[PDB]
Amino acid sequence: LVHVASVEKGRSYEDFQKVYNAIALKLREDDEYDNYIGYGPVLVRLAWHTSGTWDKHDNTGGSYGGTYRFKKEFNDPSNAGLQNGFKFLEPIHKEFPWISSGDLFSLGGVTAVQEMQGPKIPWRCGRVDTPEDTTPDNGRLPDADKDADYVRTFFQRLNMNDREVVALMGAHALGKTHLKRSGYEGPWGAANNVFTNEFYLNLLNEDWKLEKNDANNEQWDSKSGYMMLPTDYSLIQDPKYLSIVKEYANDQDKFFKDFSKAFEKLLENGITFPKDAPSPFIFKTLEEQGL
Ligand code: HEM
Repeated sequence: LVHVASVEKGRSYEDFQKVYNAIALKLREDDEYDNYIGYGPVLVRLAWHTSGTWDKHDNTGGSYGGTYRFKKEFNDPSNAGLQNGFKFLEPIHKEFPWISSGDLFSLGGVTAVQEMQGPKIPWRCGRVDTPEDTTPDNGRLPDADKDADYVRTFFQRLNMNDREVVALMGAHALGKTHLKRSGYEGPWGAANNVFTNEFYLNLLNEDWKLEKNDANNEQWDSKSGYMMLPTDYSLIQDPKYLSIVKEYANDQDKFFKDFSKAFEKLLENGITFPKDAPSPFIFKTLEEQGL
């Protein structure tokens, strides 16, 4: 099945910058969430999980149809906690009812990365809502208790190579694991609502111990109070991933550029853009607008 991007009727860059701005202003205002972490991290994770159901073999799942709005997908155990990002976006969708669901979930992620001082992420419109029977089954999102071979094979289904995988994993600088939500507990670092290359620095420089948490699962812990999942730690156990981790720990601009490309790609798998579609949009931050 081919999914052709279709621009919301009559809309252009200024319309989508208004949606960006409303997301960004609510991110600033609603600052108490998650012990003052704020909604940035969970909006990034929402964009990823709504895109990461894609299967390159038959073009099922992906960001195009906005299927998270249907109960089979919002109740996926893998999506526990993402309802907080959906509730955040509800008043945004009410103000701007013309935007598609897939366009709003993906734009939330772009807006969060940029407002937290991350790279610019070019973004294209045109996702179209598809019906309930197009919702992908549970079980397409990854397990955290696995090794590097698992991670590498997993991401081939999303058409991601080693560099793209290691870059995308740098989003684990953000937010935290929550025991009741998945079975892991703790932040990955100190700057968890500012977008930086801290994930790579901590992997290489902290003194990690393999411990069991209070849900009886193994995770890596440091005396600073940080953690890594087994799949995070696999990036320094595998020698191919390790080289790339060292590259990003030593070059913040390279990490920003490679993250931007991989994250746009993730958000666009499965979508066919007509030859005469608009060029990708680059939104201005609130700070850049003086707002
Ligand atoms: C092998 C792949 C991955 C695995 C197994 C994995 C697993 C996890 C787990 C278990 C959590 C904690 C959920 C919770 O308890 O709240 C989490 C959080 C998060 N993940 Fe991933 N993840 C992976 C890839 C990614 C990618 C590719 C991105 C985005 C580019 C991403 C972004 C996030 C963010 C931003 C959080 C924090 C959410 C919050 O604070 O509410 N993850 N991940």
